[PDB]
Amino acid sequence: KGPAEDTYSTSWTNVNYASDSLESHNLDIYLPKEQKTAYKAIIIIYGSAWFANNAKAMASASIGAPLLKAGFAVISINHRSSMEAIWPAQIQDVKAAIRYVRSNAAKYNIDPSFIGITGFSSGGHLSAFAGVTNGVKTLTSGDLTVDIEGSLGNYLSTGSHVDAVVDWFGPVDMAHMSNCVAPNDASTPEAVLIGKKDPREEPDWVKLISPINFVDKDDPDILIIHGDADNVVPHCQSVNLKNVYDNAGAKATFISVPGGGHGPGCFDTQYFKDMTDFFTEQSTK
Ligand SMILES: *S(=O)(=O)c1ccc(CCN)cc1
Repeated sequence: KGPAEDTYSTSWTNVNYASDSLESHNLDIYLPKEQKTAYKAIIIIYGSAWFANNAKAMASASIGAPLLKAGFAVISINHRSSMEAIWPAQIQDVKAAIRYVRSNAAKYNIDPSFIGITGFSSGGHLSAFAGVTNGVKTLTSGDLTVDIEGSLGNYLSTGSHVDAVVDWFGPVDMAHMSNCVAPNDASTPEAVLIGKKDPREEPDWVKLISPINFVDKDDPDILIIHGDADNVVPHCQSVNLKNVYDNAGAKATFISVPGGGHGPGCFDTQYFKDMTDFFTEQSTK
């Protein structure tokens, strides 16, 4: 459970970041084995089609070790299930976790001058969504307004911005999920996220769950990694995100994994190195 014991010198597990009693608002913190005065931080988020509220250990086991070996503190967070709270609960959870880490950095030997964020599938969606809403309190489409920043926890005065994003095959363009050209029907995970409505009938909801719509020239840099044989979230999603970053004047690096699946082929030394090199380069810029 979690990252290999020899990858970290210090661990805090099941730290609640929302000042409540919900496991969906817990996180785990790991500091690298290589001891140092303070550590730049990476927040990681599991994928689960937004359904899981307790899988932070899976994320740590999946991509925690390379980050620790690269010298970063790793914070793996839970978020609430789409089945217990609809959008924007999940991004409000992420924002609250970010505020908790930034505010409490000193207590955990964390250097708050760099906080990156990364996740796979729905965790990549949440990571990208944080990276397109630095400094953004609310978003509106038509008559619908969602509170992105939220009011969860006891660190509301702390900033919730992230400095860099790594998006592992995240669903980010739900207007173009079905056959890469249309919204999915009410049977699908994004339908649950928006309250079990039919995405094909809810253009405002679909816009407000899709971070591709809010990319701006001033966004933090992003690294996008997607397998060209992903049979769960289509490659077109990351192609589209890169095109939007390119056309918005923002900075995106897109790495396509040949033969890569929804994880398989992607979680290997080469692309872990791409992620840790990216975060390391960003940590200095
Ligand atoms: S990812 O594994 O978290 C993921 C998988 C499947 C979906 C459904 C999109 N129609 C979303 C995210």
